[PDB]
Amino acid sequence: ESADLRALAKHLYDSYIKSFPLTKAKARAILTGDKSPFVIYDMNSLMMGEDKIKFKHITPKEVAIRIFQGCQFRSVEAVQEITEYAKSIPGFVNLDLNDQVTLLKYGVHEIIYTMLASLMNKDGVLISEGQGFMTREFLKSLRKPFGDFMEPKFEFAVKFNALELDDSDLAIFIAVIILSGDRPGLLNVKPIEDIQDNLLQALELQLKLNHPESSQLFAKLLQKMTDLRQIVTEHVQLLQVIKKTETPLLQEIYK
Amino acid sequence: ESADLRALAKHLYDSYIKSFPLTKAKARAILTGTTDKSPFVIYDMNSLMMGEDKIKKEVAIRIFQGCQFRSVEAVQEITEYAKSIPGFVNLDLNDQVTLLKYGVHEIIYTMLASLMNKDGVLISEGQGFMTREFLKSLRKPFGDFMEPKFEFAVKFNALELDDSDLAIFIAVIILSGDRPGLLNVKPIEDIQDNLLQALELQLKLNHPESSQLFAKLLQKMTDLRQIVTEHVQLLQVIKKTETDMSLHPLLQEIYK
Ligand SMILES: CCN(CC)c1ccc2c(N(C)CCOc3ccc(C[C@@H]4SC(=O)NC4=O)cc3)cc(=O)oc2c1
Repeated sequence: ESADLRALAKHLYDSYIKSFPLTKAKARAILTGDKSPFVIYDMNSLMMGEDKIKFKHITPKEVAIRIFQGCQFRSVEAVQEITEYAKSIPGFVNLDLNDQVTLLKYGVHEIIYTMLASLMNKDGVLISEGQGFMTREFLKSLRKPFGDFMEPKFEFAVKFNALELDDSDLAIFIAVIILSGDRPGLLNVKPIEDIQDNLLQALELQLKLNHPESSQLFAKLLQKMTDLRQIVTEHVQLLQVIKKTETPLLQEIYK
Repeated sequence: ESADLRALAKHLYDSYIKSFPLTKAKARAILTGTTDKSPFVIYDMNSLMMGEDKIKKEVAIRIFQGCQFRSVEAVQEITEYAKSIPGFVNLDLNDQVTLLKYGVHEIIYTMLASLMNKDGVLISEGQGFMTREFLKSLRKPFGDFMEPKFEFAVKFNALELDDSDLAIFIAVIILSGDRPGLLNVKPIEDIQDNLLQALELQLKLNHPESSQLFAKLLQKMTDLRQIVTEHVQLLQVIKKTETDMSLHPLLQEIYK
């Protein structure tokens, strides 16, 4: 029944709103234009912005490093939101406890870069709950190998953002990403796929009603899972390279 | 209109059959095992020597070269099939080249799954069957050349697509708007949109009791890219350890 699928759509939207304080709607208002965010385009802007915004990741040590570490701090925050949001997906909490951990472990990066797109345009990214805008050109300009940390995520955001998904679409797509049966170490795939099948049915009905003239948007969206897993792959490949530049309770909080 | 999409599905299924001599339906009849189509089985170096006589240098290299000559033949069939896709041949010629360059290996591993089960692979048009084990036991670096394709084929094959479903799926793969260097993305995407609509109607009619097959099949495209990626890594190893080992110019140009 449609009524069922719409019920599931609204349920996930309502929970997405409660879990994620900076929404796409909010992020779009801010990026296009009353209270312009503080812009970091250069080093002397950044050094002013630390003294203007009360950044939560700063401690008592070169700039590129401190910016990268700040991205880690936010990702750990975003893991807790996505965790909480996942518990609202019907059937999720009833899975085997290890598979809940396994799906979250392998799902959070995909969802991070998806939701990052909501805060991005060709020109930069909203930081610190949209209090800041860091320009793509000052990110691009950092020392090797941090210089093009974000460049992949920008290219992926620009192409994602062409689909014009809104928050009520992303709520369901994020749910589909968490419930992937192809994650390694899953003990009981069947119920995971049963819930993902229902999430895809809802995602299909939501795209058809919310975007009635965007042909095959469902298919184009699923195609973007490919660009997600590729961004993620080559992100770990930039990490494993950090462990050959980056020359202890902190280390633990992040891993 | 479903009538236009059914027409396009039949068009594509008819070209597929004209273009690929060894279909999935034929490959399955050989594997499940009729008197008239029993293949010769290579499971060790003894049986390899014997088979090299009944079917028609070190073994690892001879096999790898064989897979290469077989990709080169497959590129020719995929090229012929591509020309049959309404609109392909009307695109900018540079984009035709770029769509074949990136699509061909994703199609080769899709269609190689048709010839595979969890024990081995059909070779020489189904006259031979070479066991997963035998291919695993090859000296490094060729030992693990075939495993990732086997792993992908096991999982692809559980969708139980027949040739009519595959003919549309490989059309979707060729008409991919996101290939690097594409001059004119939008005309490819309008072809792909229509192919996607055709695949979606095909899967619901041919597999009515297989929930969200369409979305399961489109996620497989991530598994294909990974096969291609691992393989290029494996080739750059081979080119250093095996300096006496020829590479077919046509695949060298595809790998550039
Ligand atoms: C005397 C040669 N001989 C006996 C020893 C054989 C041996 C085997 C095969 C064979 N096999 C085993 C299937 C393996 O399938 C593959 C594997 C990989 C590719 C991709 C290629 S490899 C590369 O570097 N670049 C590519 O694009 C394509 C197909 C089929 C066949 O038709 O003939 C055969 C002959």
